[PDB]
Formats: sequence, C-alpha cells, structure tokens
Amino acid sequence: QWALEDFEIGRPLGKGKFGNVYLAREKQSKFILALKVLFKAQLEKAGVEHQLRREVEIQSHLRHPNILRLYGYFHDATRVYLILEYAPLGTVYRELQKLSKFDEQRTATYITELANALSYCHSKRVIHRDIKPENLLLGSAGELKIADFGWSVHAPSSRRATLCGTLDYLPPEMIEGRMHDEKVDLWSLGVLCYEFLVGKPPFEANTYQETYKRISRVEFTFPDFVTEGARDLISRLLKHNPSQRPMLREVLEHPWITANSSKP
Ligand SMILES: Nc1ncnc2c1ncn2[C@@H]1O[C@H](COP(=O)(O)OP(=O)(O)OP(=O)(O)O)[C@@H](O)[C@H]1O
Ligand SMILES: O=C(O)c1cc(-c2cccc(Br)c2)nc2ccccc12
Ligand SMILES: [Mg+2]
Repeated sequence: QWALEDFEIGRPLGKGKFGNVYLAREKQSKFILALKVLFKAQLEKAGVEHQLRREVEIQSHLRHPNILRLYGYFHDATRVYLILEYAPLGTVYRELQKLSKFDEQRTATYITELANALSYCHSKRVIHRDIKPENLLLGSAGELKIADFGWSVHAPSSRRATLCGTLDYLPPEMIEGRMHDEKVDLWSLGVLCYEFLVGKPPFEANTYQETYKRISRVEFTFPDFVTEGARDLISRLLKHNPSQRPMLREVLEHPWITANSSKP
C-alpha cells in the first residue's frame, strides 16, 4: 500500500538500537509523521525479526490516547519502515535531562497517564515490558504516550531474547528469566516514579552486575525530599513478589496520585 517514494524525509527525531527515527511528510495528504527505519541485516544478526513483527501486530490494534499510533509499514530490499504518529514534544528522557527532576504534579500526572495506558493494554492481556523514559513520548498538549512495542508480548510469558540493555526498569522475575505477567509493568511504574522525583532510577550502578544484585535484593533508599505519600506508592510497587504489587486501580486511586495528578 505504501512505498518510500510517497514521503518527504526530514530531520532525525531520534535513534535507538537498530536504526534512526525521522520526521517525514506524506506528499499527497501532507500528513506529518515519524518514520522508524530498521536495517534488516542488523535485525537478522541480533535475532529480533519476531520482536519487530509483534511490535507491528500488537501496536496497530491499539487505540488509546496515551499510546502512540502505528499507522502501517512497508519494506525495501534492505530496510523496514514503520509509519508512526509523531510526538512533537520529544521524550520523557530529554525532559528529565533538562529539568533534572520533576515535581510531584508532573510525576503524578505522568504516572496517571501511564497507568491508564497500561490498564488499557492489560485489558487485552498485553504487557509492554520496556517502559523506559526513552520510550515515553510527549504529544502537542504535553501528554505522555507509550512508544516502542518491540518487547511487548501477550501475558503470561517467558523471556526468549537476551535483554541486552540496562536492567534498570526490569523486575526480578524477568531478568531471572522466570515466567511473568502484567505485574512486570507495575514494578517498572515504580522505578519511573522514583526516577521522576529523584531523577535517577533506584538501582543505578556502574555495572549491569551490581544493578542485578540491587534489583534481586530490592535495595533502594530515598533522598530526604521524597514525601511519605510518594514513598508509600513507590514501596508498594517495588515488591519482589509480583503477587504483592497493587492493581492499576490502586495506583490510580492512591491518595498521593489523586491529590497531585491533574485529570481532564
Ligand atoms: N513518534 C515519535 N516521535 C518523536 N520521536 C520519536 C518517535 N518515535 C521514536 N522517536 C525517537 O526515536 C528514538 C528511538 O525510537 P524507538 O524506541 O521506537 O526505537 P528503538 O528503541 O530502537 O526500538 P525497539 O526497542 O523496539 O527495537 C526514541 O527514543 C525517540 O527519541
Ligand atoms: O528480508 C525480509 O524479507 C525481511 C522482511 C521483514 C519485514 C517485512 C515486513 C514487515 C516487517 Br515488521 C518486517 N523483516 C525482516 C527482518 C530481518 C531480515 C529480513 C526481513
Ligand atoms: Mg527504545
């Protein structure tokens, strides 16, 4: 249905592991979008051609405002292109670099948006598994938008791919290879909530190795400026036992969320 010759390419919007993402416009309609280009060679070598295929299948069938739209795809002899909705305010990663840390209002708001989009996903039994500030995009109204469904799967699940990124967001059961379900996303939600208020994820280290330890032991400590209500929500999400983590309603109605989150 599509080829490259229908789009005017522009500035690179960003980069991740397998190829750049580019601002682009559809010549006929004048639609602005983001084009995610992946090189086939690299997807063959790293053994992740399936991840990309699911990325496309899961994501195309998802309609919620706090989730990035995939409108389609096409491929060349050497490259795969995904036609994405374009997030003009960039990433939550960049915002965190500018501002160092977020206030409780911004945090509780982002968390709210997150939980909602996760509620939606978990209602179709879909787990994201890669909730990272680099994949949380900001739309024109400043609203959060989950991107990157490369790692997303149908729950429950086991890991059949060597996660070779930072483990900062991953809970114990997923690094330990052990099975897992939608509870994985609630652990990630607490790491984010920590990182937003503190700036840095709560198990950061100069090695993957120590990061593993700290995760499996659940060793985090809060700076003095984190308030009781924030501490309670974070402590409630970062439990080793996935069964003991709350439901997404319990997040949404948590006192600290309701008092700081700015709903529509
Ligand atoms: N729709 C978009 N709007 C603006 N910027 C984007 C958009 N999509 C991606 N980017 C930029 O491109 C970067 C990498 O994109 P993305 O996470 O989709 O690719 P990836 O991590 O390499 O994919 P995957 O983890 O599925 O293999 C993002 O972190 C962001 O900075
Ligand atoms: O050579 C191919 O035909 C090929 C095709 C695709 C492909 C084609 C259409 C949609 C998607 Br998602 C992926 N992915 C690859 C990923 C890795 C290597 C090759 C491929
Ligand atoms: Mg990414």
